Amino acid sequence: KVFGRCELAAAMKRHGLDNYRGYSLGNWVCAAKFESNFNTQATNRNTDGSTDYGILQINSRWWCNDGRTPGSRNLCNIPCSALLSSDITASVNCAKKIVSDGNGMNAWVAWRNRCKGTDVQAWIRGCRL
Ligand code: NA
Repeated sequence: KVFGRCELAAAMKRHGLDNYRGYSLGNWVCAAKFESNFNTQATNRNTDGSTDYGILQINSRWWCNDGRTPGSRNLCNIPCSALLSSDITASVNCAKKIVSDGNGMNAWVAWRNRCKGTDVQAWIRGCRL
């Protein structure tokens, strides 16, 4: 599913992401925009053989199992296919673990390169929240 911006904001808010680990909602919406364009089914292959899955592009080397990433971990206890669902629950639950891993939202490269230090409140302006 391809979310609209304020639709995703609302979904994220309901699943407890606003101000999780001190990151406001706009940070997550911004991260999702530039990681996936709000497209739950997004996948991307990396040079190391891993793949990123879903609306926040969560990586199979550490968080999910794709059966094709040697020697990898599955820190979130989920098939990487669970990350492509129109229901964002497994993505949001796994995201919460990742942001806790010590580097905060810097794990999402597009957050660091395109959202961090910007007025990310823009991303939820207009939204009935
Ligand atoms: Na894995």
